[PDB]
This record gives sequence, structure tokens and C-alpha cells, in this order.
Amino acid sequence: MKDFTTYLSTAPVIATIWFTFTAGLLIEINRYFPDPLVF
Amino acid sequence: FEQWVTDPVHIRPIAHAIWDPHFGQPAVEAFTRGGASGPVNISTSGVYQWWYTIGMRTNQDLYVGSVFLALVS
Amino acid sequence: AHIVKIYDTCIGCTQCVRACPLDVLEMVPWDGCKASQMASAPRTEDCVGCKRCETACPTDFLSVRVYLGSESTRSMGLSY
Amino acid sequence: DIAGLTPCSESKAYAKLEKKELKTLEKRLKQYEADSAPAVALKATMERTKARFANYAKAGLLCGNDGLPHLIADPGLALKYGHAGEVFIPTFGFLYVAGYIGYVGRQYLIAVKGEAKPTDKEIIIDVPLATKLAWQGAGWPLAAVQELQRGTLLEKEENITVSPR
Amino acid sequence: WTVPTLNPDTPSPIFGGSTGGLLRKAQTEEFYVITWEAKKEQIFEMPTGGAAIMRQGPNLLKFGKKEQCLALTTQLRNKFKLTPCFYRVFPDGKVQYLHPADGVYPEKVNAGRVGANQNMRRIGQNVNPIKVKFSGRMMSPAEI
Amino acid sequence: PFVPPSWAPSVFVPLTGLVLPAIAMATLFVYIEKEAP
Amino acid sequence: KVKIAVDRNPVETSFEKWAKPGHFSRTLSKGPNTTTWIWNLHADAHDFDSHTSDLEEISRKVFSAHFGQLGIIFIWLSGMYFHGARFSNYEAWLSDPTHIKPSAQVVWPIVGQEILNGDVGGGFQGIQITSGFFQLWRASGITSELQLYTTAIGGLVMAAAMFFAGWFHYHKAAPKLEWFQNVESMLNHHLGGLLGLGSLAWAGHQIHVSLPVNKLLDAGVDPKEIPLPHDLLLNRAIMADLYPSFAKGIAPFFTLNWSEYSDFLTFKGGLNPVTGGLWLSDTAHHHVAIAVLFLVAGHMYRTNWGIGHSMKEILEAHRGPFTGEGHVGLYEILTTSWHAQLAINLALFGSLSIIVAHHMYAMPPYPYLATDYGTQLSLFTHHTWIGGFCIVGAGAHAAIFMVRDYDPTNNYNNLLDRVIRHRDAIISHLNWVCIFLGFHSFGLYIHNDTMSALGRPQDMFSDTAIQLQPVFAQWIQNTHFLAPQLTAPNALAATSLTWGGDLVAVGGKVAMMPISLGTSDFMVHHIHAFTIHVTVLILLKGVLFARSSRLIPDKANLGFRFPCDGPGRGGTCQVSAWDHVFLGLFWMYNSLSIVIFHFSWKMQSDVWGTVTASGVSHITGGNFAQSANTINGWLRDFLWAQSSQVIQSYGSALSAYGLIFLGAHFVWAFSLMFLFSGRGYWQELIESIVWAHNKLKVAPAIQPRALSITQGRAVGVAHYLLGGIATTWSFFLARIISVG
Amino acid sequence: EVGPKRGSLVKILRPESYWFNQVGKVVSVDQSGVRYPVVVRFENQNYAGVTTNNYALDEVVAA
Ligand code: CLA
Ligand code: CLA
Ligand code: CLA
Ligand code: CLA
Ligand code: CLA
Ligand code: CLA
Ligand SMILES: CC1=C(/C=C/C(C)=C/C=C/C(C)=C/C=C\C=C(C)\C=C\C=C(C)\C=C\C2=C(C)C[C@@H](O)CC2(C)C)C(C)(C)CCC1
Ligand code: SF4
Ligand code: SF4
Ligand code: SF4
Repeated sequence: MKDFTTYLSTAPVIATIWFTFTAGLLIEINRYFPDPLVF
Repeated sequence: FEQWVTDPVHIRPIAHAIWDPHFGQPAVEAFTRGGASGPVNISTSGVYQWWYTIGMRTNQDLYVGSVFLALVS
Repeated sequence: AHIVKIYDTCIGCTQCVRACPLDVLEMVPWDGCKASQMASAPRTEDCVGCKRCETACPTDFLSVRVYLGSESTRSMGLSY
Repeated sequence: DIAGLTPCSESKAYAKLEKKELKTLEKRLKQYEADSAPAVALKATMERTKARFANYAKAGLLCGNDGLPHLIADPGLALKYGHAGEVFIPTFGFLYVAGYIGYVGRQYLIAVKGEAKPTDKEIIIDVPLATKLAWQGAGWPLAAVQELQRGTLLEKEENITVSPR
Repeated sequence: WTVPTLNPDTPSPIFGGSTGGLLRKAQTEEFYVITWEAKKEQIFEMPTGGAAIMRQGPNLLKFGKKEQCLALTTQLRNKFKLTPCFYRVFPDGKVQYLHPADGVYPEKVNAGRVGANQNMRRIGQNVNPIKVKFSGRMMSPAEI
Repeated sequence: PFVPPSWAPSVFVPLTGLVLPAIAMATLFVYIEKEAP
Repeated sequence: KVKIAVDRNPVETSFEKWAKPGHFSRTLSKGPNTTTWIWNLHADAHDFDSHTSDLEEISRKVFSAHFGQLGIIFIWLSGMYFHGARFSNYEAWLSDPTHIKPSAQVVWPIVGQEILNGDVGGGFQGIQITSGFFQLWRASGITSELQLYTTAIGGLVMAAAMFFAGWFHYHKAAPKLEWFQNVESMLNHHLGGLLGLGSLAWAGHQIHVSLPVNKLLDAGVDPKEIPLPHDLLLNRAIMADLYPSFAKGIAPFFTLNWSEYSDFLTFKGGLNPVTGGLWLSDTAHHHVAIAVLFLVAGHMYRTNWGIGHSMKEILEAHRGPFTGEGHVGLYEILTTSWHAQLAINLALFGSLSIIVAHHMYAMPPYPYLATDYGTQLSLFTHHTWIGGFCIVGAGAHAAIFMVRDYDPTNNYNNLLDRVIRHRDAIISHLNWVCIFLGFHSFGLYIHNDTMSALGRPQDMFSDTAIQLQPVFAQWIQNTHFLAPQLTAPNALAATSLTWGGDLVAVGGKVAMMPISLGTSDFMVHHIHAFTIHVTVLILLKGVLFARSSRLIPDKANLGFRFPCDGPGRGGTCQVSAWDHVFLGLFWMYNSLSIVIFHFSWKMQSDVWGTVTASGVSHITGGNFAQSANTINGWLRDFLWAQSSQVIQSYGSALSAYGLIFLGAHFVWAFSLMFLFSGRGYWQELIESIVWAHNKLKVAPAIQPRALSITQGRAVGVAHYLLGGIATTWSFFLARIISVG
Repeated sequence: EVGPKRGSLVKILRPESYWFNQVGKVVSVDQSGVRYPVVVRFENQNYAGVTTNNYALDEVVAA
């Protein structure tokens, strides 16, 4: 389990998780606030 | 040049004549223009407008200049 | 012929001599390093310019340096 | 107003573009039955189109002869004429987020550098430490000024490698 | 140890021939001849491509350039622990012994060998090219 | 005035672009292949 | 003795290694000090030979890696069947296949991307697919999304089984080397079981499900009222009504009265007039024959009884006066070297994928596949590209064997040795053949371009001017066309309409018609010969000179993948066999790019087109014959004219193809940065960037390094092929879907 | 015992050295009169992958 969590802490895994989180956040924002051109 | 000066709006300047023995009769006709006189290339260099602006008006004027520059070379 | 030069930084590892594929280098007795030996280049006329010697050199900077020079049948490694 | 542009709210080309866009969507909505899922989708796109043209005009965007919104980037013209949500405010929003990422990453590299194997902490991310720095990055701007004023942000030239010259 | 004499009538390893052998250069400029002693018949790889069987005792081969001879010299020494020697032969009959020059392989430090192309300085102590400009020809600060 | 005849191109173009190139190439190739005394 | 031999619990199942990147390598396990380590880790992950010198361990890794691949493929298939059951218009397309466009990908409504959900028909909105799954499912007799959903679940159960098998055969019961070296047994099972049994089983499904279901579909019966497959499998009276011979049962088979099964086992040839595809009765009798042929073939090699052949004996027996020892040593090379097996297998498998593209287009095997031009063009191009890549891979692994597994002690005076001994003769002769083809193939196009530009069309090579007719191909076409009446008496029709005869039209569109071959065809067939000969020249040269050359005599010591031997000897850049594969990829791309362009133009110009009253109007109006004889003709009438669809796709559902068309032109140009530059410049630029990171105390412990020379070449070729192939992909799909 | 102490950290001063203005550890100093007696070990490898080098007493300074 400790080794498994270390594997989940590897650069590629963290990147996939972090980028999936960031992409999701941006998508959801555009899903609830569509066509945002200006502040 | 002596024809372009008369109508610089509608006359297309000729760069030089085309002598290609590989040409076909159609190509000769397609390249014959600018007062005919056989297949020729149109000039895009701008020397016609340049020399006309500087006072050049005749082929004699152009001929003399050519001799002078050849002598300078 | 290519110019091959050995510098005082040489540690006498002999790696360049072992890496050379045309026998341009050899080890000669010396007193400047602990190994008491320094690389020499007495057959540069057979050098082609592969620079394997420089790749084998571990000193920083390189103790053996190759400067590509006049080209010959041997320098171009031509078998014809 | 500026640059000879015109409010999208008063541009005729802006209005024609909205009609043109809705007429394409309507020409397609016909081939489908009213409750058909295709029909529902084309209707939601038509509503989203109507809201966009209205929201953009309400925001006071200016439109060129093309009938398309143009953005004012001069801080002076934007503030004096109500066009700061177009480039100015976005600039300070991005700069905050981008500096946030940079300051946190710098803080991480500095923390892992004092460890046994910094290279290992770069391939295997110390998640707990990374999460801690991620949360503490909100006050980066003040931390960056405090580091700039203590002279701890930069490195001494004598400690930085360079070529022979 | 004395400079060896190349016996040109030495038996050559068993080989049917190839297309990577000597060219006109061998008859006009020069060629190279490697010689070694084998304690047993062993198949080996020709640096010019193809398998060949070394003969018991003396063996002789001719290559177009010195690199090919040294390449075979490397394989025989590293794989079969043999000690080969090669020479450069000119078209006029002249033979020139080449390796090992002093009978001791170059990597092994040997007395008598005099250093050549050695600089009593580190590369970073070389002068700027501006100093070696307008010399007899294009040269490098390292050559001085 | 400094005007060449109509046959000029029928002769100048052949000479310049075919004949002269051949002559130039011939002498040039000879010089390069020549060896220093 | 052929037997099952395995080791128990060979490798422990723990995550300990998962947390230690580079554990498989002695050099990489030390951890990263520079960025090169990251690339090296991924580049050397599946190179087991370089990981360990134990063949048994390598063989066990290969076997389990294959189970992993099989599991990946199963998930891919399950997704396609699932998307056909939940996100498709298959059921509507089954009722109206001539008007409804197949679609199985629906996009979410976000950032305005829902525009990509085009009006495909059937009350459905989605991306039009060109994989041909709808026609395959119709041929198989699928009539409900329930059947597609059930197959999807099956594929996932199979994927789970494949991944289990992979774990079990590596960590629990790992086969020993002796097991893997049972080539005679492996061939007997793969020919008899995998191929023959697979073909027999498929004949079972076709005869009991595909034939009756499709007969009812072609008769006009609604898909809802067609009997379910089991109803046909459990009732003989229904099958007897559709096929009278079923009333006799399997008696005729065991009594040798096979003629009775003539109603479902047929040799019609040609195409079903309703669907435009091959007759399923012909495909059924075919797979039954294939099954019998492969069942016999799988009883040829000796195993645990005296009967059978020994591949080593057969090889050692085939020797002649001109080839020295002959096929001696090959059995040992092909039982101890995976790279040798991969080289031969990749060569044949790629050549096969290319043969599938030609056969599937000329003899369209699925119903309504011929008139779906988008699917037809996609299938031909896709399988052509897969074949070409595999052929280049064959070259690489042949060189890897020559560099890593070749042993002269086992190859003295054998075919392999004699080939290496005349390599200069082979490459030099092939060199001349390449130069001859180049001038006599591409020189003809230049002649035509110059003659047309000089206004001398009568001096051009054309069907009206000087003619270069492909007489041999014209004679073969005539022979195959007249075959049914003399050399193939039983066959009702010729194998394909391409040979000649009447055209078959479905839905008003031409399914297939005769394909005429003239001067323009003769010219483009010789461009193919040139491009293939040249690609072979580079790949072959790389393999024959992998161990040594006149320039470099110890290339084998340098290895297969190495940048060069230094600037010496004039410059030894790209002398490694790997570099030959790098160059071969570009020529393979050039060859296949020309092959697919030829197919698209010829099909759009002379085959595809709407059939009207008294006349067939082709898509490009038959301009291939008078426009494909000049480069200008190709650039203007093909690239410029057919690019209109992709360049005008914005604002529609094909808008994605326009974006990909630009994005692909970008990736291709981005490759030139890596292909024309060197790492020496980048390393120095990085040094100044690293300085800025050092100044602000933001320099990484893992030292940034420019890509290796070999990596630079690998990145360049990858982006070149990605960009170039994607550009043609966007151009082809946008063009075909619009004018299909 | 001339030279820096073993285990001490010194900064390289050789301009053409990859570790110029960088700090390494004194592995050992050759008391015999060698041109470069200070053996220094570095954590970061050079472009050749080497992590050690010999320097003269003047080429090194405690840092
Ligand atoms: C970075 C490049 C840049 C450029 C090319 C300009 C260009 C311009 N700015 Mg400016 N501006 C900039 C950056 C820039 N700005 C930044 C970073 C800020 C943040 C402080 C501002 C804040 C600013 C203000 C407050 C104003 C302008 C204004 C203007 C316009 C006239 C200003 C002037 O006379 O000379 C060019 C200006 C600069 C080169 C630098 C900054 C602008 C100075 C400091 C403002 C002085 C304006 C002065 C009152 C002249 C206008 C008189 C009257 C119409 C107000 C002009 C087109 C004026 C304007 O037109 O408003 C309607 C205006 O009042 N800008
Ligand atoms: C801590 C991360 C970090 C930080 C603070 C910086 C900071 C800087 N970089 Mg940089 N860089 C980084 C990472 C980082 N970089 C990485 C990972 C790469 C490899 C792509 C580069 C490649 C790079 C280049 C080629 C250049 C810079 C340059 C610069 C300087 C100019 C401003 C700039 O950002 O340009 C832009 C930098 C980028 C566009 C790179 C984006 C890197 C991502 C966004 C950072 C993410 C870091 C990491 C994943 C976060 C870890 C968080 C931790 C909790 C795990 C600046 C001081 C420029 C310079 O030298 O100017 C003087 C320059 O030319 N960087
Ligand atoms: C929970 C189950 C499990 C566990 C704990 C392990 C554990 C271990 N395995 Mg293993 N294995 C498993 C299942 C498992 N395996 C299965 C199901 C298979 C059949 C495929 C294998 C086949 C296998 C082989 C052949 C080998 C190992 C090896 C090992 C050891 C080191 C390698 C390693 O795991 O690093 C982790 C490796 C990875 C995380 C890579 C994941 C590979 C996946 C399948 C690729 C997925 C790619 C994806 C589909 C496409 C990507 C496209 C891109 C665009 C994203 C290690 C102790 C190696 C060994 O014995 O040590 C030398 C060895 O050679 N395993
Ligand atoms: C009837 C006997 C039989 C059958 C059907 C197969 C079938 C297959 N073998 Mg194979 N093999 C056999 C006997 C058989 N083998 C014997 C006797 C030996 C020892 C000499 C080998 C040694 C062997 C090796 C070394 C390899 C294969 C591989 C393969 C696969 C190649 C992929 C492919 O093209 O098919 C397409 C794939 C499919 C059609 C999926 C269907 C596959 C199902 C599971 C059919 C069942 C096959 C299996 C042998 C049945 C027993 C399972 C049981 C133990 C639970 C394939 C599925 C390769 C592989 O790695 O596969 C993982 C491979 O490397 N076999
Ligand atoms: C894999 C290929 C395949 C398969 C699976 C089948 C299967 C079938 N065919 Mg068929 N067929 C095939 C190929 C195939 N065919 C080919 C290639 C041809 C062309 C010559 C034909 C031509 C053909 C004709 C003309 C007919 C069939 C028929 C049949 C069906 C009846 C078979 C029969 O009469 O008794 C066969 C005997 C057996 C299957 C043995 C059964 C043994 C059982 C399953 C073992 C159970 C053991 C277990 C322990 C019991 C315990 C259970 C547990 C719950 C406790 C049957 C479902 C007949 C039909 O359609 O019926 C309507 C028929 O008319 N076939
Ligand atoms: C059954 C097919 C097959 C198999 C089993 C192998 C197996 C192997 N090959 Mg090989 N190869 C094949 C086909 C195959 N190859 C084909 C068809 C070609 C022609 C292109 C090659 C060309 C080739 C070369 C040149 C080399 C190998 C090498 C190797 C060995 C190590 C692989 C490696 O480097 O790991 C790592 C694998 C990767 C890092 C994958 C890289 C990522 C790919 C290339 C990107 C492709 C684009 C991708 C789809 C983009 C996705 C979208 C994107 C936006 C993400 C290995 C044993 C290497 C070797 O033998 O070592 C000396 C080697 O140098 N192969
Ligand atoms: C703190 C922080 C970091 C930053 C570190 C450092 C040292 C950054 C260096 C900054 C330096 C030296 C800047 C030097 C000059 C900058 C100048 C002269 C500013 C130019 C800006 C101008 C002219 C404004 C233009 C406009 C404004 C008003 C905003 C918009 O309206 C757009 C526009 C162009 C009109 C790290 C480590 C990268 C990590 C991260 C967080
Ligand atoms: S460049 Fe090559 S041939 Fe010359 S000395 Fe160095 S290793 Fe020897
Ligand atoms: S490799 Fe460098 S240090 Fe070693 S002997 Fe050769 S020149 Fe001297
Ligand atoms: S340019 Fe690059 S590939 Fe060519 S010899 Fe030099 S280092 Fe090697």
C-alpha cells in the first residue's frame, strides 16, 4: 500500500490527476458560465 | 519604352525578347505581346516608371546611358 | 592530417589509447601525474577524426583534443 | 466609440450575424420532430446563442464594421470608457494565477533541494509537502515582495556557473 | 625484441572471398597485412563481412586500410587472447611494420617511447586566435 | 542606334548558354585536374 | 518430447518495483541525475533483450506482454460494440442503409463543440464514422442494440481474462524456454486450431445466422420481424423454408452428397445486386474450404509421434550447387532469436495488410460497404498505412538480429554468410535499378509538364499523344473476366467487376464497375515500383551493412542505435542500422502517400459516381486519364481542387477536419525544427536558460539536457509522419464525406 | 599536508571546468608534487556523466 501510494506519487500519475482536475474545473466553469469573453 | 511613355496606364513594359527554340507555336503566341514584335517578357522591375520619372523619353536616351555605364564598368 | 594534442591535465588513464581505432596514441613515462604515465600522439598521420579518444577522456576539460585539419586518403579513412 | 468602432448594441452587422446564426440552427431544427432529442439540443444551442449576443452587448463591448466585438487593451482608454473587464482585469487575474504556480513550484524545489535525493523528489512528488505549499501560495505576491526586499530571492553571481567568455 | 620481417607466403585463413576486399588502391598506393599465430582452428568474423576459419599456427590477411587491420587485431586479442601484428605494404615491394610499434601494445606504458604532440598546459591556457592570425596559413592557438 | 540585327538572338542565345558554357567547362575541368609541378 | 513445462511462483506480485522507476535496467535503476534518464526509461522499457541476457526470462516477458496487448485490443472492440449499442443510429441505418449515414460517436454540448454532432439521419446527431462497423454488424446478422451491448460485455470479460492470463503466465506458472522452443507444435496448433477451427466456427455462425438473417433483410423483411438467431438455430423447418437442403440435415455431409448443400454453399462470384457486397453463400463455402485446408496444414509437423516433418530436416535437405551450405543454421536462428521471428512476421503481416486493402475494395465483402465511399477510402488507406509501417519494422528487427543475435561460428558458408559476402554487388545493382526507375518514371512526368508548358501537347505521354499502355495488366484483366466460361467453369461470375463486365449500382451510386488502365495508370504504377525499390534499398542496405562497412569496420560494436562515429573519415553521421530505418520511414511515407492519392483520384474519377438515366456521372468526371500525366495536373486537379471540402468545412460538422488539417500542417512543420537542427545548439541555449533559473533559485536538481542525437531524429520522423498522414486523413475524410 | 582538508567543501575556479563557481567535496589531496593534487567530487554530473575531477591548490577555494 505504501509502495502503491508512492507509485501514485510518480510524476506521470500526479500529472494525469492534476491535469484531469484542472481540465475538469475549467470545463465545469464553461458548462455553468458559457461563452465567457469578458470579466 | 517609347510606347509605354505614351500610355503608361494601359501599356505593359517589356523586359526583353524571348528566343527559345524549345517553344511550341502556341507558346510563341501566348508570349507575343506589348506591341507584339515576337514572344517577350513583361518587366516587373519598375525601371520604366523610374527612367520615365528621371527624364528618359527615347530609346536613344536609353542607348546612350547603356554605352556610358558600360564605359564606367 | 588532423592535429591531436595531449594536455598536462592528462591523468594517464590510457582510456584514449585503448579507444583509438587507428593506433594514433600510446602511453609514455611521465612525472606530472600519480600514474607516472601520460598519453602521446606520435602517429597523428593515421588519425581520421573519429574523436573516440575525446569521448574516452574523463578529465574536465578534455586532456586529449582533436582539431580536424588537412584531409588525406588516410584522414578520410578511404579503402580506395 | 474609440478607434471609430461602434457599440455591438447599436451595430447593424452584430444584429445580422445573430439572425444569420439562428437561421442556420432553425433550418436544421425543422427536419426533426418537436420533442426529438435532436430538436431539444438545437433549441438549447439557439437559447445559448441568444444569451451570448445579449450578454456581449450588455457588457458594452465595441464592434468593428465586421459586426464582431473588439477588445480595448490600453489601460487609459479601458478605464475611462468602461472597457477594463476586457484586458486589464484579466491581466491581473492571470498574473496572480501564474505567479501562484511559479512561487509554489519554486518553494517546492527549494524544500526538496535540502533532502537526501532531490532528483528522487522530482520524479516521485512529495504529495503532502506539495499540497501544503499549494495552499500557502495564496499570499505569494506579499511573500515575493518580502523576499525581494530581504535580498533572498536572487542568487549571488559568484555562486552561478558561466562559460569562459 | 627486434622489428619483425613480414613473410608474404604465410597461409591465409580459410575464406571463400567477398565483395568488401582490396580495391585498385592496393596496387597503386598501399595495402595492409595482418599476421597472427592461432593455437587452434577457430571461425572468426572478417571486418570486411563474412565468417572465416583461422588456421592452426601462422595466419596472414590483407586489408585496404589500417583501421580494418586494427579492428581484426581488437577481435583476436579481446575474444581469442591472441597477439596479432600488422604492416603497411607499398606497391614497390617496401614493407613497413606498424603495430605494435615497439612490440608492446600502446596502452601499456613502455620505456624508450618519447612523448609527441604534448602541451605542458591545460586547454584553458591556449592563446586567443587573434594572436595566431596572419601566420603562414590557417592554424589554431593549440598548434603554437 | 546601338541596335543588333534580328539574327542576334538566333546566334547570341546559342553561343551564350551552350557553346561558351562547354568551352568554359572544358578549360576549368582541365585546370582543376592539372597537378602542381 | 513436446510437453507443458512451467516454473511455479517465479516472480512475486508486489508494488515494490512500481515505486522504483527504471528497476528493469542496471544503468537506469541508479535514478535520474539529468533529464536524459526520463527519456531513456521510456525508450528502453520494452527492450527485454537489453534488460537481461536470459532467453527464458525474455520469452516469459514477451508472452505476458502479448496477453497485455490482447487485453488492450479486447477493450477497444468492447468500446466499439458498446458505442454501437448506446451512442449510434445502427437500428435506423438497418432500415434505411442507402440514406442514413453511420454514426457511433456523440460529443457533449460544451464550448460550442456540439456542432460536430451532424445530422447523419435516422433522427440522430453525431460524428459520421468510416470504420465500416455498421456493415460488418449487418453482415454478421446483428439487428438489435441488445446484441451489440451483449458482445461489448463479452469483450470486457475477455479483456479481463487476457490481463489475468498475462499476470498468471508471468507471476504464477511461467512457461520454460523449452516450451517456447516447440516451433513444430506451435505451427500445428496455429494452422489447425487458431486458423482452421476459427474458420470452421465462423462458417457455423454464417450458415446458421449470417445467411438466413441477411437473406431476410435483402428480401425486405423488417429487422423487427426477422427470427432471432437461436430461433433459426433450434428450428430446421424455418431454415428449410429459406434453404430447402436444410430439410435433409447433416446426412448429405457424411454421405458425401455435398452437392445438396448447393443452395447455401455457392460459387456465384460477382456481387449481391441488392447490397453491392459479395454473396454470403460464397463467403460461407470459402471459410468452410479455408477451415478444411488449414486443418490439413496443421497436421504436417512432427510432435510426440513419429509421423510428421522436422523443420530442421526439411531446411537442411534444401541445398543446391550455387548456395554453399544452404538453409543450415536457420532453425537455430529462428528458435533462439525473437528479433529474427519479428523481422519475418512483420514483413509478411505488413505485406498482408496491404493485400487486404486491394482485395476488400475490389471485392467488397460487406453489404452496403461499396457505396459508402468514406468507409471504402478510409479502410483502403488505413490498412495500406498499417502494412507500410509493419514492413519498415521488419527491416529494423532484421538489423537488430544482424547486430545482436548474429554469430559467425553458426553461419559459415550458409545463405546468410554468402549474402553478406556479396552485399556490395546487391546494393550497387539495386542502386542502379533505383536510378533507372527514377528517371524513367518521374522523368516522364517532367517531360509532360515541360511539353504542356511549351504548348506542345502532341509531344506528351498520354492516351491521345504518345501512348504507354499497360498491355500485360490489360491482358490479365481480360483473362480474369473471361475466366468463368473456360478456366473457371463452375463459377457463375468473375471474382471482381474491376476485371470487366457490367457495373453493379445500389442506392443510385456505383458499387463497382470495370477499371480501365491507360498511360496515366502505367506511369503511376512505375512511380510505385520506384518508391518501393528505393525504400527497400535503404532498409536492405541498413541490414546488410549493420555489422560493418568499408567506412566503419566495427559498426557491430557501436550497436544498432548509435548517432555516428564522429566527424572523422569525412563525417560518419547516420551510419547505424537504426538511422537507415529513420530514412526508410520517409520513403515508405512518400511511397504510400503516392499510393493512397492514386487510389482516391482513380476511384473518384473512374469508379465512384451517381448512376442516372442512360449514363454514370463520376465524382471528378473522368479527369484522371488526361490530368494525372503531369505534376501540375496532380497539384491542380487533385490537391487544390479536392481541398475545397476541408478548407470550406468551418461552420459545419466537418469543421473538425479543417482544424485537424491545419493542426497536421503545423505538426509536420514543427518536425523540421528537430530534423534540420543539432543538439549542440540546443544544449547551449538551455545553458543560458538554466542561468536564469539559477539566478532566481528555481533551477531543477534533475539537470536539463538537450535531446540525444538519436532522440532528435526519432522525434522529427514521428512528428513528420503524424503531421503528414493526419493532413491527408483530414483532406480525405472531409472530401469523401461531403461528395460521398 | 598541503591542500584543503578531506571532506571539506570547496568552489572550483577553473574557467573551462563544468563546475566553475560550483562547490564540490575534497576527496583527497596528493602530497606528492603532482600538477593537480586536489580530487573533488560533485553531486551534479558533467556532460560526459563524470562527477569527479582533479584541480590545483590555486584552482580551489574553501566555500
Ligand atoms: C505600454 C505601452 C503603451 C502605449 C503605447 C500607450 C499609449 C497611449 N496611452 Mg497608455 N498606459 C500604459 C501603456 C501604454 N499606453 C500603461 C502600462 C498604463 C498604466 C498606467 C497606461 C495608462 C494610460 C492612461 C491613464 C492614459 C493612457 C493614455 C494613452 C494614449 C495617449 C497617452 C499619451 O499621450 O502617450 C502615450 C502613453 C504612454 C506611452 C504611457 C502611459 C500613458 C500616459 C502615462 C498617460 C498620459 C495621457 C495624457 C493625459 C495624454 C492624453 C490627454 C487626454 C486625452 C487625457 C495613448 C494612445 C491616455 C488616454 O488616451 O486616455 C484616454 C490616458 O490618459 N494610458
Ligand atoms: C518551479 C517551476 C518553474 C519556474 C518558477 C520557472 C520560472 C521561469 N522560467 Mg521555466 N521551465 C520550467 C519550470 C519553471 N520555470 C519547466 C518545467 C520547464 C520545461 C518546459 C521550463 C522551461 C523554461 C524555458 C525554455 C524558459 C523558462 C524561462 C523561465 C523564466 C522566465 C519566465 C517564464 O516562466 O518563462 C516561461 C516558462 C515556461 C513557459 C515553462 C512552463 C513550466 C511550467 C508551467 C511550470 C510547472 C513547474 C512544475 C510542474 C510545478 C511543480 C509544483 C510542485 C508543487 C510539484 C522564469 C524565471 C524562460 C527564461 O529563461 O527567461 C529568462 C525560458 O526561456 N523556463
Ligand atoms: C496488481 C497486479 C500486478 C502487480 C502488483 C505487478 C507487479 C510487478 N510486475 Mg506485473 N503484470 C501484471 C500484473 C501485476 N504486476 C499483469 C496483469 C501482466 C500481464 C500484462 C503483467 C506482466 C508483467 C511482465 C511481463 C513483467 C511484470 C513485471 C512486474 C514487476 C516490475 C514491473 C512493474 O510492475 O512495474 C510497473 C509497470 C507499469 C506500471 C507499466 C504498466 C503497463 C501497462 C499494462 C501499459 C498500459 C499502456 C496503455 C494501455 C496505453 C498507453 C497509451 C498512452 C497514450 C497513455 C512488479 C513487481 C516485470 C518484472 O518481472 O520485473 C522485471 C516484467 O517484466 N509484469
Ligand atoms: C488450438 C491451440 C492454440 C490456439 C487456438 C492458440 C492461439 C493463440 N496463440 Mg498459441 N500456442 C499453442 C496453441 C494454440 N495457440 C501451443 C500448443 C503452444 C506451445 C508450442 C503455443 C504457444 C504460443 C506462443 C509463444 C504465443 C502464442 C500466441 C497465441 C495468440 C496469437 C494472437 C492471434 O493471432 O490470435 C488472436 C487472438 C484471439 C483470437 C483471441 C482468442 C484467444 C482465445 C483465448 C483462444 C484460446 C487460446 C488458448 C491456447 C486456449 C487454451 C486456454 C486455456 C489454457 C485456458 C493466439 C490467440 C501468442 C500470444 O502471446 O498470445 C497471448 C504467443 O506469443 N501461442
Ligand atoms: C463450428 C461449426 C458448426 C457448428 C457448431 C454447427 C452446429 C449445428 N449444426 Mg451445422 N454446419 C456446419 C457447421 C457447424 N454446425 C458447416 C460447416 C456446415 C456445412 C456442411 C453445416 C451444415 C449444417 C446442416 C445442413 C445442418 C446443420 C445443423 C446444426 C445443428 C444441429 C447439429 C446436429 O444435428 O447434431 C450434432 C451433434 C452434436 C452437436 C453433439 C452434441 C454434444 C453435446 C453438445 C455435448 C453435451 C455434453 C454435456 C456433458 C451434457 C451435459 C449438459 C449439462 C447441462 C449437464 C447445430 C446447432 C442442422 C440444423 O440446422 O439443425 C436445425 C442441419 O440441418 N449444420
Ligand atoms: C509486433 C510489432 C513490434 C514489436 C513487438 C516491437 C518491439 C520492439 N521494438 Mg519495434 N518497430 C515496429 C514494430 C514492433 N516493435 C515497427 C512496425 C517499426 C517501424 C516504425 C518499429 C521500429 C523500431 C525501432 C526504430 C526500434 C524499435 C525497437 C523495439 C524494441 C524496444 C521498443 C522500445 O523502444 O520501447 C519503447 C516504446 C516507446 C517509447 C513508444 C514510443 C511512442 C510512439 C513511438 C509514438 C507513436 C505516435 C503515437 C501513436 C502518438 C499518440 C498520440 C499522441 C498525441 C500521444 C522492442 C523489443 C527499438 C530497439 O530495438 O531498441 C534497440 C528501436 O530502436 N522498433
Ligand atoms: C514572484 C514570481 C516570479 C518572478 C520573478 C522575477 C524576477 C520576475 C522579473 C520581473 C522583471 C525584471 C521585470 C522587468 C521589467 C518589467 C517591466 C518594465 C513591465 C512591463 C509591463 C508593462 C509595460 C505593462 C503593460 C500592460 C498592463 C498595464 C497590463 C495589461 O493591460 C496589458 C498591458 C501590455 C497594456 C517567479 C520566480 C518567476 C515565479 C512566479 C512568482
Ligand atoms: S580522433 Fe580517432 S583516430 Fe584520431 S586519435 Fe582520436 S580516436 Fe584515434
Ligand atoms: S583519456 Fe585523457 S586522461 Fe586518460 S590517458 Fe588519455 S588523455 Fe590522459
Ligand atoms: S554532426 Fe552530429 S551525428 Fe554528425 S558526426 Fe558530428 S556529432 Fe556525429
